[PDB]
Amino acid sequence: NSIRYSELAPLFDTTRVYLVDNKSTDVASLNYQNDHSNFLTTVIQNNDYSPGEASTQTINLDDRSHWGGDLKTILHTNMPNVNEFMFTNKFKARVMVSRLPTKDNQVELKYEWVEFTLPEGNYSETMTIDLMNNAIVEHYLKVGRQNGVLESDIGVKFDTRNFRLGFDPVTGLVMPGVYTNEAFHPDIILLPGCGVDFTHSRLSNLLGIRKRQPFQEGFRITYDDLEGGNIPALLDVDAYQASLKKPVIKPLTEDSKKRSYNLISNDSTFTQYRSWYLAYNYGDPQ
Amino acid sequence: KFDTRNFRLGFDPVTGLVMPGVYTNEAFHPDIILLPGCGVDFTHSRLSNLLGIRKRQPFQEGFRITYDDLEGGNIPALLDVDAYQASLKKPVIKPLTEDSKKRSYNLISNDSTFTQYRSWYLAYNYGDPQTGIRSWTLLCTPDVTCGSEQVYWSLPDMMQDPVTFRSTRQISNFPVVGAELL
Amino acid sequence: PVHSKSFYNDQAVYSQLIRQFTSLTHVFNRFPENQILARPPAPTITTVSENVPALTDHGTLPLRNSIGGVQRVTITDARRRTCPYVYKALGIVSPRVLSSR
Amino acid sequence: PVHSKSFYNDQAVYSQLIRQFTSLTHVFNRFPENQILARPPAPTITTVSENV
Amino acid sequence: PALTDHGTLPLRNSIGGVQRVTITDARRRTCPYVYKALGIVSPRVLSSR
Amino acid sequence: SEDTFNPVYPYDT
Repeated sequence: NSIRYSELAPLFDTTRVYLVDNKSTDVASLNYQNDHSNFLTTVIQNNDYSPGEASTQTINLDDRSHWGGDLKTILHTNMPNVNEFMFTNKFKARVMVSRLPTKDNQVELKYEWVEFTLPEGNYSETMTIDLMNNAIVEHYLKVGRQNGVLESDIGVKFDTRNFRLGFDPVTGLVMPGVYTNEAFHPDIILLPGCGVDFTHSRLSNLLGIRKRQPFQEGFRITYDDLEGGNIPALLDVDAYQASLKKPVIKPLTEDSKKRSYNLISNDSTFTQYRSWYLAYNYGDPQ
Repeated sequence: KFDTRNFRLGFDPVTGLVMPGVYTNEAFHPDIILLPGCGVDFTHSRLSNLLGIRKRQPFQEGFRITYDDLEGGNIPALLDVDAYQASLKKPVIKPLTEDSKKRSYNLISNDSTFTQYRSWYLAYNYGDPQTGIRSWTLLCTPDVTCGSEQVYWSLPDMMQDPVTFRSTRQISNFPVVGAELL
Repeated sequence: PVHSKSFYNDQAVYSQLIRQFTSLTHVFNRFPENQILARPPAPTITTVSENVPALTDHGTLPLRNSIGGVQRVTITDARRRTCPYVYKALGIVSPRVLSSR
Repeated sequence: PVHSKSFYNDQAVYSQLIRQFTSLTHVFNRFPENQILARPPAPTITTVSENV
Repeated sequence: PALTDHGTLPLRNSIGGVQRVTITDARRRTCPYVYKALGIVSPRVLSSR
Repeated sequence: SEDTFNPVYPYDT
């Protein structure tokens, strides 16, 4: 029972060897490249031999018995909500590239996966969602509007509200004429032939969308997989009360500035906007 | 001039000017805007961590960050809004020089779109990640406390000398018995 | 040491209609007309990260036959690599006898 | 690891009279006339789960 | 106001009457912002000679 | 007017 300090005088059982981070500056010659993650420190602490010293001297422990004490550390980080390190800044998502007229009467539609990038800093779950969509817009303002695709058929859009609370089982349209303004839970709205990649993104968990079997690599979720979750179109309100036969059946096609909701046909009530929240507890659970 | 907002959210990759005509009013993360030939020293200041700007190698003394080091982060000038809608060729290309009370934004020239205002936030994830500022800095969480510096405790006339510590009488080298976080 | 701080903003939805005025440019809400391409309704109870300096309790760990002068404090991550976001990282060790040979 | 986070919304009852305007459609409050089939008055101190 | 848990620490052969409670900082100096600083010690036998 | 069908949702005014 004696811990040798080489000099001074050995102390008996129950001793303390501190390993602080305030000693890195003094060791100027070892941590001259690494920042607080894998730095070297002097667990000597004599108090008169200047900053760094006693590199050759070792804190002895007897050969007859082995020691083994506690380790009550004190960690403290400052890692942002989004950064290149944790892989939360980038997230892929196949969006429309162009859409012109070629072949005479044909209409070719091209789609290509594009890796997006978010800025370092901004926190809060709502603010991150708005930024994920802000990246979808900046992509359109550099490739989209210059080639062909309109502001209407913009693929990929993250939301939070339930697009089926005002839906009536008879008419088939959202009677309020406006989707209920009240968020419930984040998801991923998609248009024909477009999805979102999350194999190299932890932003999937943030939205609250995990796989029942996370051990399988590949979090691909295209539009073809969201069968049975069509967003019910709105009801023509300015026509329903005006006429008062009744309009009812007639859904809202255009609006202010004129932007078509992309209806599947002239007869049906649903649109080409597949929702994730609606495909969960509203579709077929089998 | 210390700021907090992103001066590139309304920026269009075609015209090269902030289309909204006004920088987006929504803070993201604190930084340090600088003009030609001027910087900020932080060798003897803990206010650097507060802004959320740490060096990847904090063991090297000297947190100098001049204007010459912020290459590739020019703040995109605003768009002349009162001229764009009024004319409606289109103005577009013409950036906003003056404003109310008349104060020039300090444009580098009469042809280009960028100004002489180098931004730190724009030099991080928007510049070149191989030779820019993102090489020696880091976008960390603000943290108001400045840091988690741990104090030391001691009781010389009672507790034995902890392993390598030695006996003396000065308030700058007392035998530490146990360290705690402030 | 990253936590979740539960808040409560009853201003939600009602602050959205006001934030479009606090800010000078509708960046996020570029399509205030379309009922699908609009701005996502601000959900109630906003969660934001908060770096809280932890104070764990690690169990007993055997020591070497001769402790070095210059130790090496490392803090590995999940993918086995450096975490450039460590502000403070110190440790206290109180060795004791376990068993003879 | 599921907890209860005690809050405090003095805006209650008064935010109800405003939320009908923040949202575009009175879904919950479909009967703002009837004094029984109306929308339940928002109670003070809202408790919300927090995974700690 | 914290409430830490410091580990076991050896004592002298004869405790003094007037102790000296010090609270050093990182740069090794006084911290003129201490409002409360007390300590409880519960000594016990470790090993014989 | 039809006669029997109240959306049951104060759409007005």
